[PDB]
Amino acid sequence: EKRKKERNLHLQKINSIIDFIKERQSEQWSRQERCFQFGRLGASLHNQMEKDEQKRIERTAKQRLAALK
Amino acid sequence: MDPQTLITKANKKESWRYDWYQPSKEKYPFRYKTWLRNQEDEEDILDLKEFDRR
Amino acid sequence: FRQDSILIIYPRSQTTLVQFGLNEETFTVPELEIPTQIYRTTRQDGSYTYHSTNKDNKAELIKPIQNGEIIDISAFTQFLRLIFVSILSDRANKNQDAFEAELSNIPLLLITHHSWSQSDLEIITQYVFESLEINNLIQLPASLAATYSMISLQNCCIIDVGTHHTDIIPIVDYAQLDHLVSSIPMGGQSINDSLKKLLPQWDDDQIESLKKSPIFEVLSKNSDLEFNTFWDEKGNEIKVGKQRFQGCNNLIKNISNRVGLTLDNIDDINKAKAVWENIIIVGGTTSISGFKEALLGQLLKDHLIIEPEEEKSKREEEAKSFVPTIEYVQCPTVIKLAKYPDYFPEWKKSGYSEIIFLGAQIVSKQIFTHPKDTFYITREKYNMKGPAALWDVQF
Amino acid sequence: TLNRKCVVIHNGSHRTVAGFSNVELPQCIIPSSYIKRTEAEFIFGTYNMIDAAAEKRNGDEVYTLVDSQGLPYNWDALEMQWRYLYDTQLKVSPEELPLVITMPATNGKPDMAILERYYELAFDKLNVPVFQIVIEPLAIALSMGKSSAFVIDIGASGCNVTPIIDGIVVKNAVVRSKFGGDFLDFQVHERLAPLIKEEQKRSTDVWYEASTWIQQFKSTMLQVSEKDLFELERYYKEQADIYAKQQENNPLVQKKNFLFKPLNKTLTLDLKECYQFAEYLFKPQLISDKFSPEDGLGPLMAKSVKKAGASSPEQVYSLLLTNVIITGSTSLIEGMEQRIIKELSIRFPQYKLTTFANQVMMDRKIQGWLGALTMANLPSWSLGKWYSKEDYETLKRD
Repeated sequence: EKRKKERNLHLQKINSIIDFIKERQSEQWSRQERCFQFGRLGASLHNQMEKDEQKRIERTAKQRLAALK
Repeated sequence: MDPQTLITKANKKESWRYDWYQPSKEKYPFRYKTWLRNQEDEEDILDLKEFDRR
Repeated sequence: FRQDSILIIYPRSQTTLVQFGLNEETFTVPELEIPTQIYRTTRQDGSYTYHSTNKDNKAELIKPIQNGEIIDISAFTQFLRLIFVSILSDRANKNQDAFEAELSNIPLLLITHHSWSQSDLEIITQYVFESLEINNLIQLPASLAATYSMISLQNCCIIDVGTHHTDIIPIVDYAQLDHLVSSIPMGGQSINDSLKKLLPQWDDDQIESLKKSPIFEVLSKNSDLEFNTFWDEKGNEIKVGKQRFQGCNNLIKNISNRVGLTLDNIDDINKAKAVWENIIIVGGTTSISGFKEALLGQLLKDHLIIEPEEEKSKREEEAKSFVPTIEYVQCPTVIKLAKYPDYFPEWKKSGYSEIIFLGAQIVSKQIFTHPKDTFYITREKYNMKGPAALWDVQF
Repeated sequence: TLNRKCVVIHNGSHRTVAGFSNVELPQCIIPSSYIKRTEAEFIFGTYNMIDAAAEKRNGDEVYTLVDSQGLPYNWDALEMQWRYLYDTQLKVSPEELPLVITMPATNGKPDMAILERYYELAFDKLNVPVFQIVIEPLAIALSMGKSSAFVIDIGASGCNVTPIIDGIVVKNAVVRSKFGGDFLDFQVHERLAPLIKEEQKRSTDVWYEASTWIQQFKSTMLQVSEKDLFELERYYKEQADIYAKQQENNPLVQKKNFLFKPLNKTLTLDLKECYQFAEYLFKPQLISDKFSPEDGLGPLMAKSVKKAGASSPEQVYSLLLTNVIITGSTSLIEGMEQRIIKELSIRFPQYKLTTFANQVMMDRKIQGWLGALTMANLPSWSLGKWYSKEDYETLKRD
């Protein structure tokens, strides 16, 4: 009757709060994982830019003989 | 051109307000300022190349 | 997206760096430096309008940002509109069909400050997606841009030496600890006002020209000569003695004490050592040579973990009768500066005082050239949550 | 979720952590005290506190706000603290956003008076429309993903021991201890006094020394032994004899060095004297004869469980011993987990101990902040008791 409804409400207020706090813990892990992964991708972009531009510096150094003629 | 029609032509839709809100379960006795979704019925141009570092 | 359609705005308390579009070959210096100011015209019935010039001597000059803080968000948003409409007019006058290719979808990257209010950032989030109608927006932290222009180290400290203030922000695990963000009201004007006390006979323009002189360095050839002659703004030659080697010491001691009191509160030692090993010094005053090396030397004088010499000499006198090293467990064992990127041709010539703006162009190549829409608010996200979607795309 | 944004302020014993509900990192972590500069000036903050303590001007008096019972007592200074927070750190009006604050675990009697003071502080002074009061060990146990747990919070004002069953707090087994971080800040200053050439109104220099280098001494130099201190001398030598017999040393002879910055001096302390500070939290009879060993945390671990069993007792015992959560800002010293595990296992050999604890160094100090952060973002208003203005309008009537 009323006691079954009250115990069902207590069990739901326990379980739903535990489930949403576990979902927010999963969000707290996922945000730090996204920050780490995109920070490492941004770090790899600097290596890509160095490999793109140091070759250009070497080509402009190799064209110095043609500039000296 | 006109500064309104330049923004209208460029970059191509709902609105949001910062208003009091009273939640429901029925109605709670409190209100709080939050960003609510708006309903349907709810100048000069500076010339460039002047501050250019040359 | 289209790399010619990228707009980046870096506002400060004095000026604002503006650039629309990338060069697509190398990263270059920004050509537009607009002074951060607005003109409020007092219209009758209580309406407010904002202009670019003084409208018939009826407008008041309002600076929206002072000491890194916004005092008028309605002035700051209309100043962003005053920049954006002028860029639209320039593109429409130069290209005459840019509204389908270069202006059809502009991803805006606005660089924000740490002392700006979250309510003000949500007003900006409202304003960009309602009034400016801009489809994509990143509110980028400047402190994180200062280390994203670097080799992207995980743990560091950012020292932003401004004109009237100096900001100290630690960065741990690619995250900004807001509880240790500090700001002293001592900047380049401290270096000026110290020269007011050292040489009272000079005035504001001569002391500013001494601060902007190439012979103004701090020891940590100019040094062997006692008197050297620099030039004034009007073209007058002025001699100066040893005072050009002074004037920065109070600011360097204040920045060192505040960085020490900031970074000695970090409890984790393995995450705290990499912050002391990666000191990054940014700002407009930091184009003065020797300032960063003098600040590094003051940090090695004050907060370096080293055995004291008055005990090490007694240890050596007891040993002269191999010397073991006293091993401490306190975290600032190594204090070094971060490696500056020495591969940018335009930024090597124009200096690295505006490296936060380069960090914006690098994170724009990260985000705006990829279809991942988890770090910028789209129209679909703005129609669902709006400003509440602002803190779901943050770092 | 709900379209809302809340403000979470955790009033700790030594560190007050204020921030918002939309973020996971706090906006500010200030100390829980103030400086009365003498006109009167209530200095608050984080760095201004340290600067005003380092200037060492006359009249600067550092006054505490949270006693050993966890309850505030200087309400005008707490009002000035929150007016400093919402203007300089939070930068938002308190009328616009809701609030979630915490409550320390009591026995039931001082709850209504602090409820009335929170009503008078949030309604007639800040005009907050609604605020939630959560229980701090319940918040710590519930943010970890548990409904029934056994919370051990090693704080500055003492140790907080709280048995929790099925979401409710067993109040009559809640015994608040005294020996904590404020005790260690006195013991370090008392023991190192002939080595640094030194040895309320004059509490400013004491708090400055406890906040600059004694905290670094706790975070770097100190280590906690997992066993009783004489049993270390019984056990480590017994292991070293087996190692020496298998192959063909005293672990306490390892000299650890502290760099004292106001004099720049190397302080050499061995591992036995490093463990001597950690043994004070569990054996209080080593400094005087008026402190019984029941006053320590060691027998209190069994005493609180035996008092919570009489809220049939063995089911409560097996429910509390398998959900022990170790937390606290001063519990970050290495060995606080293992010492509690061993000291609880030597009095309960039958039941296995499965202790879960947040190993994050930054998040264990703000664990009481995160416990209210998980409560502030709940998608239903009926999941927590949101005290509104009507709850005080009905308290005005008798």
